[PDB]
Amino acid sequence: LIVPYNLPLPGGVVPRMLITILGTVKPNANRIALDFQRGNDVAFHFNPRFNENNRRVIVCNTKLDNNWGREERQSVFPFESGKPFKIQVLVEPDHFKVAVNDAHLLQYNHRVKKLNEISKLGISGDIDLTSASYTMI
Ligand SMILES: CO[C@@H]1O[C@H](CO)[C@H](O)[C@H](NC(=O)c2ccc(C)cc2)[C@@H]1OC(=O)c1ccc(C)cc1
Ligand SMILES: [Cl-]
Repeated sequence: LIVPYNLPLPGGVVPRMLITILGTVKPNANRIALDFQRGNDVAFHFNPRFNENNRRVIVCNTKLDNNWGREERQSVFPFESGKPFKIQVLVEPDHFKVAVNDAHLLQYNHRVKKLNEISKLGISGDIDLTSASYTMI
């Protein structure tokens, strides 16, 4: 698939929706981003950074009216330059739950509460994208 890729989420997200993203990280990757969008707002930004001051970190945040909020940072970093990955995002009633390569990574409490209005997922960054899909579990 071509990156950046936009995956419509018809009628928005709902609990029990599972989004699965398969791809490969490019060699010498700098960043990956998943952006769950509510119009111009970003309800959930998931941003692995491969070199922030010589550290690897995942930054999560929300953008409202063009302003970024308080960052949530995770130092557990399961991505590897050059290697295939699987990201799964499970929507639960009170948070997005993220697993990478079948291991739980993090949860992100819902800041944007109109879940039905979060109707697009943007996938961008230094990856080759193989598949992006959703199902109900
Ligand atoms: C305070 O910096 C911001 O933090 C926000 C989260 O709080 C977003 O991540 C913004 N990123 C973005 O808008 C953004 C755009 C495109 C992609 C692919 C990812 C993130 C932006 O990050 C950056 O400017 C930035 C610069 C270099 C690296 C390596 C990572 C982040
Ligand atoms: Cl809201």
